[PDB]
Amino acid sequence: SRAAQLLPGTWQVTMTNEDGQTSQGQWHFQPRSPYTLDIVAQGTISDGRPITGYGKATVKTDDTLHANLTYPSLGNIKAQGQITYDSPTQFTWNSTTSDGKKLTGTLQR
Ligand SMILES: CC1=N/C(=C\c2cc(F)c(O)c(F)c2)C(=O)N1C
Repeated sequence: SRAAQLLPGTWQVTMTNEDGQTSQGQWHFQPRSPYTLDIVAQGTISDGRPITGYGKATVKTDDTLHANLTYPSLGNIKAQGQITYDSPTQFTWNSTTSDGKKLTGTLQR
């Protein structure tokens, strides 16, 4: 998977959520196997809430992975979504939180 092959390391993450907030931060990827990478998440939401999270991305196809994250700094809510390749330096994030809220964003280098 080319997508999985590009992901190792640090990406700048920006998101918007359903409540009209934005977040800025990073996702750090660590490959674990040919199909899997671990994630650690750090950032801030526009209302001041700090983001501390972690999770795992699993290869689905050449350009798509499914990722589950959990966020101890956000009352342990979770997020499940797809990481899709856009370019060697950009991925897109489309997910739903465990509160049923839509949460999308981008990964950039
Ligand atoms: C920037 C950023 N926002 C993240 C998560 C996140 C952002 C939000 F705005 C949420 O409402 C929420 F539930 C999770 C994340 O992991 N990073 C790195």
